[PDB]
Amino acid sequence: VQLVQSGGGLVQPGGSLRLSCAASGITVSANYMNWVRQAPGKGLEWVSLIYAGGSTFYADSVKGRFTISRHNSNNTLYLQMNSLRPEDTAMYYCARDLLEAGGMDVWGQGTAVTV
Amino acid sequence: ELVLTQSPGTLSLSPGERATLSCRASLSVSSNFLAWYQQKPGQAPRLLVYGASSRATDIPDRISGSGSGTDFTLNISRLEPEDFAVYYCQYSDGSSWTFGQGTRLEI
Amino acid sequence: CPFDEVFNATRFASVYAWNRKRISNCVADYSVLYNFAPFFAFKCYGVSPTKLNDLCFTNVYADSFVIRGNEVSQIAPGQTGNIADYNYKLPDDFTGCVIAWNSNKLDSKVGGNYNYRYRLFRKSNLKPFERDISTEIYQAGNKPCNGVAGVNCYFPLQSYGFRPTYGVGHQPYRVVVLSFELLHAPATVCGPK
Repeated sequence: VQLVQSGGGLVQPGGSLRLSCAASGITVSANYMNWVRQAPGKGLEWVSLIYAGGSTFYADSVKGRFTISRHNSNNTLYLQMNSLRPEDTAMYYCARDLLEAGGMDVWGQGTAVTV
Repeated sequence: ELVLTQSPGTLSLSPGERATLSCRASLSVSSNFLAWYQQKPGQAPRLLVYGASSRATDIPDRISGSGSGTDFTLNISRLEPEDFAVYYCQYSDGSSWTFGQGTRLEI
Repeated sequence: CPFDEVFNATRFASVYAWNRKRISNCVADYSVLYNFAPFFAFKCYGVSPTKLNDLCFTNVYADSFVIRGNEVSQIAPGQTGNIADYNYKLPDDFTGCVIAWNSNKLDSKVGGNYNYRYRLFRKSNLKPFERDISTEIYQAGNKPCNGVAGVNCYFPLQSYGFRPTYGVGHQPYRVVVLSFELLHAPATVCGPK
């Protein structure tokens, strides 16, 4: 229905930036949520995905160095970075991509990595 | 395990004209797991079709979603100045979830 | 214990509401188990397949599905996926032998098949070896889905679709999962000789 997000910034390389995605009218505790990346001047690709149950999925390029957690008190979505590399400078969207739909996407923040 | 090639990479449509956009999987995949959706420059992507045979909400249903076998074609009947944006097609099997490369649309 | 009804049958259940037949207290014969054409997979996760003919077991259970080709690898004991986590989960301490079929001319009509279904939506994971018959509507949001689908509602059962010319994957693999659980009360044979 309506999902917002915030929590970006500029991060030194190898430092971890905590990413967030709140929601409104959508319970993230049981849904098909996934993240997508827009590197500048490039197309989209996977980031990660969390099932309604406690099963996650990762792209093989970004396997590891990642986590996805959904809080139960607040209906938000969280992913925490780890050991960041400077090819991850991109724009991150949290999504409600069902397998029989595309859901509602998000304004998204800009995560940049520079020295 | 797949690549999703979209041809052509650019298309020079004139306003008020029909548009045909097709993205072909590497294998003879099923139709019940691929979706096309818009992307405005700098904004959030918007859903267009699901399963390549239906429409989505808040859409005038003037976009034709078809495709059988390997060549999955999107047919656009009428177009407006607000609808010039790039198009991505996503395949989501459940074990392989490869993406596509967008096609820029302009006059 | 013929093992001739889970195999060579004209009826095969979907991933949800999967069939399950007990093979209790009869004369087993695993030498006939091999010759039903080269299987796509005959992985034996517990006992050795060559020693399984003459070893001592207990009550066994023979499951029966149809399963899409690219998701037959989610029958290993701990995997994540729609088939692995929502419809048919296997225990981590498995002792069975999953066997595929690679059927493409017997479970796929020319115009497609819609009586072969699988559940896509569930609000929680599945305990291993659990039948999951259900019809009622899923609710993905802050709105009750009383008796009608609708935005923020989906019918939690999707048809597979099995048309010819779909490839090695995307084709209905009949899957039998012969579990060999031991209950310390042996009834089947322990080596025909």
